[PDB]
Amino acid sequence: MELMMAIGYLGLALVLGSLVAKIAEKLKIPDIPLLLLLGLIIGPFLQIIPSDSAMEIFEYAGPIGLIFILLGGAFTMRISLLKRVIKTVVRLDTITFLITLLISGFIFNMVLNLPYTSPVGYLFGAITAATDPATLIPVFSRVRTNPEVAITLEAESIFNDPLGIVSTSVILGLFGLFSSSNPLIDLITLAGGAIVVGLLLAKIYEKIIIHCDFHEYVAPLVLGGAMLLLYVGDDLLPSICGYGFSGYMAVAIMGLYLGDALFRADDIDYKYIVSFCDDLSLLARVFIFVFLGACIKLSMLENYFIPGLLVALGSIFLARPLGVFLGLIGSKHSFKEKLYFALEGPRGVVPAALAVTVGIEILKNADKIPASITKYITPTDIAGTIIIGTFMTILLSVILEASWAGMLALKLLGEYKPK
Amino acid sequence: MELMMAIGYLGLALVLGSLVAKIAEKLKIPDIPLLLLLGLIIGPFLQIIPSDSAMEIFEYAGPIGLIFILLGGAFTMRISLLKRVIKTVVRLDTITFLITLLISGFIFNMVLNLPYTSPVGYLFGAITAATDPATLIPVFSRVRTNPEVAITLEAESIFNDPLGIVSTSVILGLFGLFSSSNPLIDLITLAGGAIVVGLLLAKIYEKIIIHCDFHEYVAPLVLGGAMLLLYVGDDLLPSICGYGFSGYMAVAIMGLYLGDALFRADDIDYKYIVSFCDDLSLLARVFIFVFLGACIKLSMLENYFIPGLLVALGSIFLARPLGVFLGLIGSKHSFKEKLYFALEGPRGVVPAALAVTVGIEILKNADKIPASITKYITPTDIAGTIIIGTFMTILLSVILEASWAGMLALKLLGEYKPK
Repeated sequence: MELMMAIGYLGLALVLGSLVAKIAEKLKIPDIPLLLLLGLIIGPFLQIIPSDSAMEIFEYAGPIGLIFILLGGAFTMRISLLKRVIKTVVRLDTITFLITLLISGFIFNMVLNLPYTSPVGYLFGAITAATDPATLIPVFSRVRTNPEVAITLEAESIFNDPLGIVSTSVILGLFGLFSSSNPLIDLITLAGGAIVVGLLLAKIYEKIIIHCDFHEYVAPLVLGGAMLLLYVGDDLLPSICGYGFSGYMAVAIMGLYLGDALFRADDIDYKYIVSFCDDLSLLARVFIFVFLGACIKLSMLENYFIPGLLVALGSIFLARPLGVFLGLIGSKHSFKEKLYFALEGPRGVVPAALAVTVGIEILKNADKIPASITKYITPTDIAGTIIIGTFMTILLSVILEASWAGMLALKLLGEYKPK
Repeated sequence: MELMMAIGYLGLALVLGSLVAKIAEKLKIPDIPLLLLLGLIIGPFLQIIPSDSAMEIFEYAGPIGLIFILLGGAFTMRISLLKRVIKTVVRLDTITFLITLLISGFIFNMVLNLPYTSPVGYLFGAITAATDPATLIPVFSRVRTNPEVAITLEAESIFNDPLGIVSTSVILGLFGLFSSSNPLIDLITLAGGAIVVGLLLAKIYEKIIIHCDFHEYVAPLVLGGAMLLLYVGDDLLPSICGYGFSGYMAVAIMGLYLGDALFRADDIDYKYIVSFCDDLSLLARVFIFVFLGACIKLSMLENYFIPGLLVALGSIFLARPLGVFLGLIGSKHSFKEKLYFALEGPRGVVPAALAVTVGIEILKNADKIPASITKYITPTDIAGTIIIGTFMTILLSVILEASWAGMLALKLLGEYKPK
């Protein structure tokens, strides 16, 4: 665990990563594939980090990294704003999200030939359903859409954030359950709890900021404040109850409300935040993608390469696209938004940790207690697949979206000519 | 080691600390005493953290924290610039520094009544001699001196940085030695090595930055690059040789050269760096002072309260002031610079870690192997004292300097009337 090694490797990551990111900025190309390639080079190719070690580092670093990008993603944008294309945004985001997860459960189960009740398939499907913004919707969205869509993508992103947790709970229930007591209270408690206290601080922050003085001192407040939300949510309240409120959704809600409350007010106290959050959110994303890669255990992969690839294509081309086409149908229009609903595959911040976290949770405790469910299916490959599918999942979703985003941003000027 | 607790406590530190720092900015008062008071409140008073735990966290966090403030301190200023009052600055900084350490060795030994050859006293004296800038010379120096003195204070700060390490080596030699092989190569190897590679990157950085493109991407480069310097210096090269170059002096030299090389060139690529480094350097200093406090083991303190207090007064009033008065004597002038040489007691970033690091190193390995030197003196109190003396040391040096800095900045306009 030698510290000097940790700061050394972290140093190499910052030095090489900053340079590569800058080259990308002067190259137009989007970060993510370059981040993954770097992850391979310092990963399998040069053998600079193994699986066990990568996962061990990630157990500590990941929550810190995740708090960074969630905070960075929130501040790089706003709210109020969101309420005009919003009917489509909420119906499509919520209803199409649940349907996509359902689609994910079924194909993943069938391709393996494993039983439908079996939970591994439904987990894989659950991972596909989750979106993640923060790595790519905010990074391309620095520059305009300018219509509806940027706000929605943010909303979709965050909207899931209340969804990804719900999906994780569902996956926990059916793949066997550590606790069978609630299939419903946990949904309430996490979302509702995160909403209440998040609004509590956003309101508190709203008043305290407007009355005075920090300005500048507002940054430690949320960064420590967000930190407390995790401690209260996933450690303190489960300890004192088994009753927790999560934390992640709670900080998401706080950022969502607070950004709007700040922006809504106007005045001198807004410029600076966009640049600061963009710079901050960059280091974490570079580090997270590579560290997300290194967290996975070393040797994944040979057996489940083909299925995960096949599962991925179903999510990108069938589940995603059917979702948008069957979730927007009442639109105008068109041929620009419904297609956007399709192609999904942006999330990768949530499900990633959850994929790996579930992987260690079931695989390690397997010998000690694997709820005796889906053992002979056999899971060994469930844990293995999820990670590649998400990898593959990021790469192809990220690569394709990055390649056609400009074409789908301007090329689709809606051809609306009113005179 | 539960992560959620770590990010939770860290979160509380950021939230409360940012607010307190902002209040201070709107209050004029200087951070440091407030940081120490907070450290007490979450320390002994409320029992939020113990010694063992605080030191355990500090072993990991401290090198990360130390890299932050060293980098922040460098960028908040420049170089080239330093070369006009510089004769006084180098003679006073170097020659008065060694003399101060010598003074520290003697009084500390005598007050205990322990033997002069005995190394514990010379360690205590060594700790007094070390200065540390970064926490208070840069923080007050955001606003002008405007003469000579700000540049010197920076130089004194950094100049020691090559000195604090030398002092630590000297302390290691005489308080018993793990290795008796070199009392001279280590001085060369650390300083010389840090100089060479530091200049290597500063030159490399100088060319690569001027030719292109990062701008913004220069921040990861040094932050990872600085990280590698620690790994190469205090882990890799000692492992592959027993031959190390430190790292800290090396990153200090790199920052010193690079800041000047960047500033010397001029052009659009300088604004932004001052604000960025100031903001970055703040979080670390708040966290470092409180975390420096929490690193020390719980129960220090009752036996050696009085001596450390007495040792402190000798350093502040006798060793410091004799040093400046006997180190400047050839000045003009006057009654404004010689007095500044006196009052010392600003350092607290280096000796702190070194104080605690030596404390664990000798106290823990004592039963296993305490080089059998100064055991019956007895050390138990050496380790205990150093920490309080440095605490006391920061508080009184920081409090007094902060109180009279304005008076000594303008009140001493040199009364120079040339016509």
